[PDB]
Amino acid sequence: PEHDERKRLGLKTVIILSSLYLLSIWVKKFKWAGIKTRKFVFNPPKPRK
Amino acid sequence: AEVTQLSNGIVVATEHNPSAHTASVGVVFGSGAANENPYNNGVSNLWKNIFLSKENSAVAAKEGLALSSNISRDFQSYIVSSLPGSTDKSLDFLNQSFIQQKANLLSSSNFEATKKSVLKQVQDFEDNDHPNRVLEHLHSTAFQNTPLSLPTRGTLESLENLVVADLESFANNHFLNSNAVVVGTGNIKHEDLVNSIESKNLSLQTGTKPVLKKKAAFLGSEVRLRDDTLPKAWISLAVEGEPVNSPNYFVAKLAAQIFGSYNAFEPASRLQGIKLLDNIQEYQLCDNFNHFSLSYKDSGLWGFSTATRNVTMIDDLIHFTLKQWNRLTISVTDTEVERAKSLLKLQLGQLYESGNPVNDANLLGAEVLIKGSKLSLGEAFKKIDAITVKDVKAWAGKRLWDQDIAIAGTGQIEGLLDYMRIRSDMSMMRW
Repeated sequence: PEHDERKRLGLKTVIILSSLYLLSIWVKKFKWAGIKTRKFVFNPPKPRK
Repeated sequence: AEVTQLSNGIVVATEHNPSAHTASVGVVFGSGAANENPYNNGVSNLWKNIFLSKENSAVAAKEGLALSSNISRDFQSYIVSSLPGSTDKSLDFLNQSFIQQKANLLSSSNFEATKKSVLKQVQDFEDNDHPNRVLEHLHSTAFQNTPLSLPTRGTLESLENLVVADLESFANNHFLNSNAVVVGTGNIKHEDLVNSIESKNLSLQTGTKPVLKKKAAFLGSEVRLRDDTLPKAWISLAVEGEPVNSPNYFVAKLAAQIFGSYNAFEPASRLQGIKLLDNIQEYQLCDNFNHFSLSYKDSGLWGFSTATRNVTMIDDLIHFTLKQWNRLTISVTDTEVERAKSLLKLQLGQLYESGNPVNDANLLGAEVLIKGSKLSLGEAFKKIDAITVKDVKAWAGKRLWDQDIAIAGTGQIEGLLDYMRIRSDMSMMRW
């Protein structure tokens, strides 16, 4: 019996949830942006310790 | 009585002191270690160190002269100090060194004994002077790929790649008259120097301007020199500050003044009326800190600098501090501001009113270059005091709150956290 509502609500659930997914992704690369583009360099050091 | 300023081609500036036992003369070139380039770095500190090589400094040692030199970022100075009466003994020895002589100091036995000592010089600094080392790299990353970045004393790299043909390449471009100012400090008159200056003829490369580069800029960034073999941890942090001759030049120096400067050892320091201090002291989060608002012609650096033997708890150290900085925008006590205005003045004094002529030179030379004249203490104070709280709450509101920072450091900084933490503490959660 629930049928027509069930897809109705289903509609809403997905549209919102999809958007969150894509929105969440974006956000993630932002907060990671410093670590992703983070870049090291090596310079061996004079032997005395 | 109000500092003298007159130009006959050579802009001649002086500042009299009737209670000075000595005086000093010299030049200030309005182009410093930030008018250099990536691979000629340290050329300006190389020039300083031939100028004090035993050769030229033994000359002026029979004469009774002492020479002073320093390089900054926007500027560059060459000062000589002696008794006030031997005031021609200064001007002549200056004249010899900068228009007469050229290759007498530029020997292949001189220059390969100076460069083989400005190399040991910049190899004790980056080796054992971490607080400035950290402080220097802070510029390198905040002002990356831009004028201010180049360390004043120059990279050991671009400092073994430089011959005399390079000392000159910078000299003949940026050692001009239209980029210099002659200074008279201590115990001499304006009519003693500008007389003894128009006494001498000649003109070096007249009409010539020194050249320009892409104006400096700022970008939120880090650079970390971890070294777990060094007993402490040194960190310096900041935002895009305020330039010399910026509307908030003083507003910003007042802010620095509030949180100020700590030394966990001097019991005097432990009692300062600084709010932040309430936190830091509980567990002894650090050994010392200090703030600043470094101002340069094109851009500035408001932040602070700390050393600490406390490695597990650095993460709070940076936290308590950057949170305090938030108050400056949202909740600074007026009665804090007064203690600032008050203390700024005392500091700004011992800066400007020290009984040492050499300082009053660079101060004068740099300022009378950038804005033309100097600004009097009464002028400064008249500004400092005008400053309301709203002064400080709108300056932090643009400059401090939620803006990119610029961290750098070395020693045991594994505990020093990451960039999305630190940077995030620039704000506080609101409804």
